[PDB]
Amino acid sequence: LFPPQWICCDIRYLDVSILGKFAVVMADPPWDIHPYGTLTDDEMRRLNIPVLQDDGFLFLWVTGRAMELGRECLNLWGYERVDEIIWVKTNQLQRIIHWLNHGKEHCLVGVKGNPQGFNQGLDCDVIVAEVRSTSHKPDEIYGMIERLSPGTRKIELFGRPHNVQPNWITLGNQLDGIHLLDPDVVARFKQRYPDGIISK
Amino acid sequence: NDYCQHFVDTGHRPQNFIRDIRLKDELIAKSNTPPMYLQADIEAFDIRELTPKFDVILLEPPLEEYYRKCWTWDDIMKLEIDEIAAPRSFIFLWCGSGEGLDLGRVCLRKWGYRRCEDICWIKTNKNNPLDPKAVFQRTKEHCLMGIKGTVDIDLIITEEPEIGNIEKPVEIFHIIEHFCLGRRRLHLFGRDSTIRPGWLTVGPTLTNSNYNAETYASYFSAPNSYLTGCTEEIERL
Ligand SMILES: Nc1ncnc2c1ncn2[C@@H]1O[C@H](CN(CCNc2ncnc3c2ncn3[C@@H]2O[C@H](CO)[C@@H](O)[C@H]2O)CC[C@H](N)C(=O)O)[C@@H](O)[C@H]1O
Repeated sequence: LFPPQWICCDIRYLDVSILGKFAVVMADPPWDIHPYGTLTDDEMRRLNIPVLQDDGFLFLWVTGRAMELGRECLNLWGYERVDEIIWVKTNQLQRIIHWLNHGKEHCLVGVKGNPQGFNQGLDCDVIVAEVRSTSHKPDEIYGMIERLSPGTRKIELFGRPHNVQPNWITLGNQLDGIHLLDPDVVARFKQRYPDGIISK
Repeated sequence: NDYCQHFVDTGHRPQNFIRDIRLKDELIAKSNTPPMYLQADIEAFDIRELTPKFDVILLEPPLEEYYRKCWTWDDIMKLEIDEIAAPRSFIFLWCGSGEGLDLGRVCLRKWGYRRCEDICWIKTNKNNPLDPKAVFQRTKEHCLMGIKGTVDIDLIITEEPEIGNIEKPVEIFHIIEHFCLGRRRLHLFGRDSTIRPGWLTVGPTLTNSNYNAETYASYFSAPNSYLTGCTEEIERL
């Protein structure tokens, strides 16, 4: 396929092996930082990220102590952190919004394997973009990711409905149902889930 | 407006388009110890000679990546920072934008701190519109804040300096001083150009020294051992 595809699920229990391999993985996990539904450090570590890629890039949003924990997961999952994107949060007039006020959020960039034919170096590691609803990450990241790896398959973990994009498969527990068009995926999903949906 | 696309089109970094307390600075300046400085080759030098234990350490080792003697993270990590840090104390570590972002955190943990802020020095290129592992053009540096024991924002925005200029924005000093962390402040790998009241600068390129441990310690004898750096000096005679 090519249009937006998505799967409402609990990413802890979805057999993500049915989805194949992706040139890019992005994740915005609900880290258990010390309010509205999180994953424990051990659940985060146990996520079956390693099957999602052979050669490519992971994009991992972090805040607070997830800056360190996200580096742990990133390494445990088999990635080397090779970059770190900073989103500078502004208002509609391009002004920036414990010890210090936070003007930014962080997105770790991991590499796995050896990717070839990515257009490394087209974008710079700073995003300047408007804050929208709480936790809503900036859309610019999709353009950066598309220029870096045009036309390849990509998968977002913990996406909400507004995160769905062409060439992406979005997984999240606030998506509406299951919308799959890639026939290879549709076939592997019906094999693993004939009656639709499961747990553990 | 997509500033990432705009940078691909024009080379103007997205940060080029970001637009846009006095009494406190006065109390900081009255409280400041005279500047003290010491030439020392830090690889060869026993930092234990630097007494008393410091409330704030600012650590600015010269990384290979600043030059497009250099210190590797191997050398830095072997520094015995924990032997000169007060039991409650703070560190500000300049980590660059490469592997330092990971190896600097190992250091912090090795020396007994936990990170509490990640301060980002974002560099504009208004006046002038790659590492092999880099996926992106690197336009910023990180200064990690660590705490051990029990107004400002986490961004510094300035123009990219001229090539071969390795100076870090003097604004890092204002952020540190506005935390009112104590008056024993140490700058490792500072330079002639970074010497500053209220600070002890130690680095290999200093051309002069005036450090004396006894003299230095006398600035913090009673009744001034616990001052924050932001209060009125204690009246005498
Ligand atoms: N088991 C599961 N399976 C499948 N889905 C699950 C499961 N559990 C949960 N979900 C779903 O994941 C989605 C997670 N959204 C939350 C992501 N994280 C975060 N939360 C909170 N504040 C975050 C944050 N990030 C950054 N901040 C900032 O930090 C400060 C406070 O911390 C604030 O200033 C914030 O701004 C993803 C958003 C998505 N990228 C967008 O762009 O909107 C959401 O739908 C959950 O139901």
